[PDB]
Amino acid sequence: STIEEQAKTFLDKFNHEAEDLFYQSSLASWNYNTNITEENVQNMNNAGDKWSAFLKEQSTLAQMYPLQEIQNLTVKLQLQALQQNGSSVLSEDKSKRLNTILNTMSTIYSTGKVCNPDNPQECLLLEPGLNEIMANSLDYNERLWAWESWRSEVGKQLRPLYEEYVVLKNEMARANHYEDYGDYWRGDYEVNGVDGYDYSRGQLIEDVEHTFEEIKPLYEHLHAYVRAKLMNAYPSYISPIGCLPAHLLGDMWGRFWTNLYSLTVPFGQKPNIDVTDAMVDQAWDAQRIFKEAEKFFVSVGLPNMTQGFWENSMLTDPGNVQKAVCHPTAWDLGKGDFRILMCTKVTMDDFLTAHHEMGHIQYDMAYAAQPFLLRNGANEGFHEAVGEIMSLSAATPKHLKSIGLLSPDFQEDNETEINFLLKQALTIVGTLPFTYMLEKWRWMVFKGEIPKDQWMKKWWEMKREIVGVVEPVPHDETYCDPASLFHVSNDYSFIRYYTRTLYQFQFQEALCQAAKHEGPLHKCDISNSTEAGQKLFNMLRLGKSEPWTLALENVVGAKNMNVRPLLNYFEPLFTWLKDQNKNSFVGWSTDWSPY
Amino acid sequence: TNLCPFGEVFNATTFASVYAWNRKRISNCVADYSVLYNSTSFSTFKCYGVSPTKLNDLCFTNVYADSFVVRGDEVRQIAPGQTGKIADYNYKLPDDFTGCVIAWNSNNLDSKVGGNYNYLYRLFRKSNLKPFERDISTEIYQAGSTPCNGVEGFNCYFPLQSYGFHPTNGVGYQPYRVVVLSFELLNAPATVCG
Repeated sequence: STIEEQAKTFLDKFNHEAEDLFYQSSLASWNYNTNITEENVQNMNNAGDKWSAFLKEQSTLAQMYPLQEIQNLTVKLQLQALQQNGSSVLSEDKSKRLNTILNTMSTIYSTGKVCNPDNPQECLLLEPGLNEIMANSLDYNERLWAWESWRSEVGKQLRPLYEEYVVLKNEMARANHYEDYGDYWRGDYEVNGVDGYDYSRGQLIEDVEHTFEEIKPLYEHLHAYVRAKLMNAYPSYISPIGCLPAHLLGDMWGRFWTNLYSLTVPFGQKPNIDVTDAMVDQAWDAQRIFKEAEKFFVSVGLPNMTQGFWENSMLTDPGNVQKAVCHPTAWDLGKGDFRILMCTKVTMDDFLTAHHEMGHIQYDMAYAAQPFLLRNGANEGFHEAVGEIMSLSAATPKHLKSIGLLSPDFQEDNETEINFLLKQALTIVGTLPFTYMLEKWRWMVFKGEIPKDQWMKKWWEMKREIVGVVEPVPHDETYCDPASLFHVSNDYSFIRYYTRTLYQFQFQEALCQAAKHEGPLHKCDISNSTEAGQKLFNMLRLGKSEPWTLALENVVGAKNMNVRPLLNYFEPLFTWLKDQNKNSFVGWSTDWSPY
Repeated sequence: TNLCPFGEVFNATTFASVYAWNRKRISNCVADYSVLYNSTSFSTFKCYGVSPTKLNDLCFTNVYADSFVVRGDEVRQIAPGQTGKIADYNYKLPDDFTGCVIAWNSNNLDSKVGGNYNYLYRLFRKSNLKPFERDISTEIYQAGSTPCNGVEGFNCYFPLQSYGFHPTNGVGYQPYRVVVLSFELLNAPATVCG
């Protein structure tokens, strides 16, 4: 018998045997999350290491069948997925020390203690205060103190490890037949063997840069506006032509610009839309929020929620006798078990977080008819894209008037429209240059075009040409600020956010074009349009079955990520920014310094 | 003459798996199919070859009742002219089957905390069964061409694999009890006339 059928038999047995161990490990970790106790941690890590040992033996058995004889592509996808060796490649001591490095870097970042010089008997962490100080302060020197102290301390404490962490991960990459660790990260977008849809691992770069140019004309002008208003708050440090400093932008790193809605509002004497009071007036609760959530999806032509969803999930914090961790999560436990974990409050933000999570759950329901190994999104951006385009539709004034939260005499005008577009812009367009620059620098450190002695230099020598943020304290090579961020310190990929933004606005444009909507695009809502629902489902049910290029061409009519939907969504803001900056200096020069 | 025991087949205390399915003969009795028809306790009640309403006014030579436990998704494979693991290697209904298939949910009875692994099914074989055959063999199935001599290893697997029934699984992965009533009518004396 050809190795064709032998491999398929192996895969069939593997699926039927792996579903069960997945389910038990899953229910164990769930019960740990919804009730914290050392016994539950015991159960959780036991079931987990059982599942890991299972997958290791299955891979070491699967390596045998060579995939130069298989022509069916689903079989090839599954065998390639299962064949990946993982950290079991390298020697015993290398794996030992590398895992130790990862765990100790995560632990030391999570246990940062910084102490102020005026109160040496009180020292504070990062996540409660430090974040609160830098988010909700209006003082310059104190913010610079917090920022410099945190970055200097944890960067000097972390860098010696990350330094050779680099080369260990690089050799772990190289052994598996790759050029650099960056190639291993980029491989998530690779597609070959289907004519007309191949996508090299390098092509991504040549795409992500070719898009960024088109995104700068809108960005540059925003960076003028955010700067100009900021000149009124700190009128003793900022330049009319220079860049923004680091400690004036909100979060500790500047990953978003959402904390600046106070000092950068277009028309301040106009309030935004907030229906918290309208909810507590009508005495809503968790059940009502989640019922409206499922109603929105039933309207579009998608399934209802499982009965086990209502029975077993936890939609309220359970009191003080039972503890939990209530980061909002959407759980797929296997065997048709779908749940949600959320400590909900009666607010406006949770109204949209519920839609985000139920979109995750809907994706998981759609691809549950595929083999076990092919149960994921097309790539690492699709889950978040499908989750976000739902909040984007449920957050319009039209849907909120339909639900009966806002009285139908709420009239909106160009000031509230510009308000919404600016609040969206700060958090969507302001995260893209930072993301692109960060992962470009990681790629260049991994590929080796940034020698060690220059590393930090080009970091800032990138921030001034892409993002336009200059450093308040001069740093030499003994500092390491990029290692401070949680994502970089704990080995996660980061381009998923860029591709997520682009796919998100492409999906929105395509859907609410087919959904019979004319006008400005940020008003489009897909409630009550089954036509768009089926067009979305014909992309959701595929999973990792076929290349993401076709999974995207099905719904948008295109084979690559494009920015025209995003620039179209922000054109009502572009028109206003051009006139507001008709007199001010647009752009920035690297010739300025804050010190 | 005698009302015959549908109660020993439907409300039994124990059921058997689908590789070793229980077959019991119904003879010389008067049956009451109206009890079964509108009991509204059965998830699916589908009859091929006979209309469900005219069943009582008909006389049969030999009636058989087969019972087993399957998964929720697999009940559609119990029908004439379908494919799948259960229809190939477990239970084959002919392309001319005259009789009824009943299946109802048993999560209250057949599931437990921690799971219930006592219902088994065969996954591999060397051929497809022809109608109404049973295979109870527990020999090791080689997938390729190299011998393994009665001991598992590479390309040799055990044919039987066990269900896992938890109380929390979805509808599709939940236990269903299935009873298949097979009728045969020919020129002999009668046995079951309702």
